[PDB]
Amino acid sequence: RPRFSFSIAAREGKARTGTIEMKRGVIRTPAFMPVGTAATVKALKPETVRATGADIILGNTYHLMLRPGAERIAKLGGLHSFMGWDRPILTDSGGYQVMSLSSLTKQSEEGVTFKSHLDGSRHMLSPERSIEIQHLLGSDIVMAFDECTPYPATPSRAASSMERSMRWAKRSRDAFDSRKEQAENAALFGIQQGSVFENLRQQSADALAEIGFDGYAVGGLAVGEGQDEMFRVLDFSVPMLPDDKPHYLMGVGKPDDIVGAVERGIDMFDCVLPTRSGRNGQAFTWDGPINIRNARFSEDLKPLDSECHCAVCQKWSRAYIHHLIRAGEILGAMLMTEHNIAFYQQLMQKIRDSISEGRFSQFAQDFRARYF
Amino acid sequence: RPRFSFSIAAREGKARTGTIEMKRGVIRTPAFMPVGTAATVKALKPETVRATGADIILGNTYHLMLRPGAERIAKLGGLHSFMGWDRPILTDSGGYQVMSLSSLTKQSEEGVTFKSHLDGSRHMLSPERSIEIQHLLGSDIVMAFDECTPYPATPSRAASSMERSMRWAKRSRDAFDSRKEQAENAALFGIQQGSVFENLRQQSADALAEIGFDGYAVGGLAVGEGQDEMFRVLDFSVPMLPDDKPHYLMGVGKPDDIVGAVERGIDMFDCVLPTRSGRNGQAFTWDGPINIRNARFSEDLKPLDSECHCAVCQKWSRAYIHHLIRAGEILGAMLMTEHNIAFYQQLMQKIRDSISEGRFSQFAQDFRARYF
Ligand SMILES: Nc1ccc2c(=O)[nH][nH]c(=O)c2c1
Ligand SMILES: Nc1ccc2c(=O)[nH][nH]c(=O)c2c1
Ligand SMILES: [Zn+2]
Ligand SMILES: [Zn+2]
Repeated sequence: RPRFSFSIAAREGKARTGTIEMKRGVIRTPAFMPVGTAATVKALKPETVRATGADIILGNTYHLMLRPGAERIAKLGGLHSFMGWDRPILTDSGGYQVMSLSSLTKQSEEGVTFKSHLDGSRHMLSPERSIEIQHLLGSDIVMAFDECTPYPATPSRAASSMERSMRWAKRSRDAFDSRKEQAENAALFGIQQGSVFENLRQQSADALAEIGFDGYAVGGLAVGEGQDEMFRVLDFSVPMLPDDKPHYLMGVGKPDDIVGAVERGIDMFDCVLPTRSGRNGQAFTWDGPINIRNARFSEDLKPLDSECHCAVCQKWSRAYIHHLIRAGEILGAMLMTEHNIAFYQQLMQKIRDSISEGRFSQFAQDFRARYF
Repeated sequence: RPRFSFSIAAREGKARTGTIEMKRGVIRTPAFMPVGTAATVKALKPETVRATGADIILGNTYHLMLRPGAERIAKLGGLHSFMGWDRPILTDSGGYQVMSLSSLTKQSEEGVTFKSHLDGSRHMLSPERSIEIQHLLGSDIVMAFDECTPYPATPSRAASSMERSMRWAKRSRDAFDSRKEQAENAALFGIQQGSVFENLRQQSADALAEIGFDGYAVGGLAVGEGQDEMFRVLDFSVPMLPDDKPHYLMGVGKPDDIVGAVERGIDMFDCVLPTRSGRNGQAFTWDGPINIRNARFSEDLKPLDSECHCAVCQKWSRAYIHHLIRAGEILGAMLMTEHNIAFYQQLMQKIRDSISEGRFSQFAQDFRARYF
């Protein structure tokens, strides 16, 4: 296969369905990427992740650079070899989780200095260091290092962050290109910023296209603005990005958010919702989510979802999973996560098929009627 | 298959190898039974438990009678259906864990009254109630309700406990026999008591054989007496039990304890050591156990054990599992437990084959030389 090749097979409105071909595999779009936090997709062996339908997973860079170390993972053979996932891996830049999880962060034009929320150590994450870490991890899809703008953001602050992000995108591009092995085997995605402001989003899209990337992510969303606002921004933001390249909406994963985002031109998604199960007990169904811990499920012999074809819904009842979760058992987390990620992959499949068959709009309508 | 049929295929000294045929399946002996605590073998799907080589698992009654309830499990279709394990299940009586884990236990000739260490509720576990609960769970091998004697024990206290246990064994037998469905589909094992005293052990064995059971467990051991003492007691205790019925050593599982116990006539074992992994990081190897959390394993690419054929040792390195455990990841627990239970099943296989081939004594010798 080629280093990178995105081809759109079908369209309906702003929605697209196709494939991204990479050396390690084919990614069917619209795609949902399960999240591997500390070199692991929570409570699932990689074979189980693949069994659910996933073509690619997202690897958190922040956690990896701290815990085992990027250099260590490289010495061990890379992330794929390390965790046992031989298919594509998109890695974030680590900056977003640095601002959210690290201590005493100091920002500058060079990058971000911070203290680990673990051992209290120090790091200087810059566009160059971020690209290098993703290379050491052996990432297939590398994210440019940017600065996510907090919500709400004033026009001047959103402008300053976006402009810095564009300068960092140029540095990320150059860093990526100077490393021959990485430039020839991996892909680089740029990230659009600009908060909820159209003119800033336009300036960002233009700067990104001018630099040129293999894919374009819509950043700065799913940070507290709400669905109506998120959709409004995507309405004018997605059309600004190059049409022939993948559109990635970072950190967006509620089933309805995904459907609405695909209707607006998004090709890629990632979220912790599926994997962050095992505790609160939320299980997705076509009739909306349910909390398995609720007493009404104690003697419910039916599967998590009546039509889901995952191994969990074939073998275990709501009553059993209810028991496991309330007992704090590891298997409860394993079962809930497998079903949840399976449900998401089934949702992406239904989206891909409906687009290919010119009935996506009808699918979105029917999906919402039932889900809500 | 029959309700119960134990046949010895080969012998070497006191050691025996054979099979126990039951309606739900065949159990190869000597056998190791993984422990399912709250209707689950810690961090493993039942198919994974079977994949390791297990023919039967042990189900804790104490936890089940409290958490989901025996009556509830019966309404849901039984434990097998509930947890997804369709093979034999040996259930303990619940008494041992009542004394170890419950609050304000009050003992009497009728049974034991206690408070749940969960909701602070109350129960009156008696021989009759214990047998009934195991029936409601749909147990294949039912353990008679007894009174484990604390170590150390004075002759008079050991005598009083053993005598009460024998009276309770008679009540367990009668209770089992009066329930037609249970008497026709399940088996009943009696438990020998008597602490470290030979005369008491002899009195216990005689009372048990007089009542008549499908199997005989050696109780009152692995309670703080040490290996030398345990072996000394087994030396004279096992020969007292009927030779043509299985000999079950309860709560014994260290690899060397198992080998020594088989040399003394034991056919069945169970222990939490394999399943209780995922935290401290102990992994069994043919070169003795290792603690994967140790820094020396951070960059060790070799599998947990060089010859173990489990899926974990085929796919992941010590370095990866080291990382997972230290990161507190669920997958670390899943991987460690699968390997550990797989290692135990491989040990039982080596024991079964060496006995069948008349070279068990040599195997025990070679096993210890390397393990220690
Ligand atoms: N919701 C998210 C999630 C992740 C990211 C990111 O990694 N970079 N930049 C972003 O804007 C962003 C937004
Ligand atoms: N080590 C163990 C473990 C369990 C038991 C038991 O369940 N009954 N009786 C016993 O003596 C006993 C000893
Ligand atoms: Zn399912
Ligand atoms: Zn192994």
